[PDB]
Amino acid sequence: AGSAGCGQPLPPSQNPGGSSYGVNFTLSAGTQRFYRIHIPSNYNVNTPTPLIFSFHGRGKTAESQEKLSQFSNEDWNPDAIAVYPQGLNKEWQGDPHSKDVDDIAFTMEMLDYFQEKFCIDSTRVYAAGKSNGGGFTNLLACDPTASTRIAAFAPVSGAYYQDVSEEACHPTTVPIKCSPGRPSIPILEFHGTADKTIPYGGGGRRGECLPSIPHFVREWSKRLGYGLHNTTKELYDGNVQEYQYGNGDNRGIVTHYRIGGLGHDWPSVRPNSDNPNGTYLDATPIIVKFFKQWVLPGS
Ligand SMILES: *[C@@H]1O[C@H](CO)[C@@H](O)[C@H](O)[C@H]1NC(C)=O
Ligand SMILES: *[C@@H]1O[C@H](CO)[C@@H](O)[C@H](O)[C@H]1NC(C)=O
Ligand SMILES: *[C@@H]1O[C@H](CO)[C@@H](O)[C@H](O)[C@H]1NC(C)=O
Ligand SMILES: [K+]
Repeated sequence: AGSAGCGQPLPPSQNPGGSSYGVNFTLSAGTQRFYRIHIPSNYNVNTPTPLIFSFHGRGKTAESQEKLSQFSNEDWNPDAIAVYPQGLNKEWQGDPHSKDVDDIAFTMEMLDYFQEKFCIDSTRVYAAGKSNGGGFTNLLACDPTASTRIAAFAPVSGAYYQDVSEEACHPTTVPIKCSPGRPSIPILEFHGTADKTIPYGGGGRRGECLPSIPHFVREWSKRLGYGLHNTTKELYDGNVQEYQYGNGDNRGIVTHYRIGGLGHDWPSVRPNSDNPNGTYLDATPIIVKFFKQWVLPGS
């Protein structure tokens, strides 16, 4: 359904296309937050419009995450409003350093604002993120309320920190704290095998515990009721494996791209702020296609 903002003109300072706008936004409980919003050039106030949240890595900004993730590039994302929120202290809820910052409330209040002021398709609200932002994407998927409002989730090199000491950290078996509020949560996860910051194999980090990425992906396939069975595809001369979980009916509802030799990088063929060399594929068009595949079901 199109939101309450359908028929409302854009804020007086905004018009479609061009550069993203920086906006200060004060949450109900009084914390002033910040986001950048990119309005697609084809925006129409009467047309229910999809929306993508894109969350930066630790130590990064909304501005750098816009350039990194390319959701404002209309060659790759012609139709969706792109929103780049700023994390307090350049980090997100879920990081070992983040204390009593409710970024889930920030995201839910932002979405309520966008529904009020824009023509939002509430069946096509999405979240993606790099590293700490990818961890935060997973926390939205794992939140009883946020999981029912956001259609699909694309953590890239995400940091799924569990409150377990390095010494007690068993990355293949560590419980992953998660309470999705509906079945069939769509998860698209990209990870490099040579990631030193958020290792593919997980393990102790900064005093806490990261799961292995296969464990992360398997717990998503399992908790949604689809067991451990995958299909595998070889891509780019076998340098990339694509794993798709689900049955014949929902094949891919959980998908993982394993990128051989890739470090802690948003995948791009061209150089980006993360990686000067480029890799085999662009993650962003795959994410946009995944979002298109998986809308929020009625009820
Ligand atoms: C947002 O709020 C901060 C804090 O007062 C201010 O310095 C900044 O210029 C404001 N930015 C915008 C875009 O309104
Ligand atoms: C997919 O299944 C095969 C066994 O069929 C397994 O060896 C592989 O590790 C699985 N992929 C992931 C990401 O767990
Ligand atoms: C990028 O490629 C260069 C060679 O052109 C290589 O020496 C370097 O280690 C690569 N990776 C990074 C992260 O700079
Ligand atoms: K390259």
